[PDB]
Amino acid sequence: GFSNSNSSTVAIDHSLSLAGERTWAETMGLNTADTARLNANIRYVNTGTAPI
Amino acid sequence: GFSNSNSSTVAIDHSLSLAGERTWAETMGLNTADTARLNANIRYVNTGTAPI
Repeated sequence: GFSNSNSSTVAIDHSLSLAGERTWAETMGLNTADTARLNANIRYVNTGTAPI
Repeated sequence: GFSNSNSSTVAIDHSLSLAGERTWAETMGLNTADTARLNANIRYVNTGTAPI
């Protein structure tokens, strides 16, 4: 048997898409030369004999 | 044999997608003119004879 065939398919598509996104982000910047700041709590004591 | 034919396919799709993402990032900024800061620890010595 010898069979001959020829087809032609014509198509079309429509589409929707609803994309909802919630993004959480956190960042911690630092400078190695200026990491900390200081503060002293100090008093002055006179154990002498004359005031200054 | 002589066969004609004719088809028509009608289709529809619905879809969901749940995309969860965790992103890690790291950054190191630098300025070539201001790379380093200095600090000296020094003392003063008097080997002389009069005070100053």
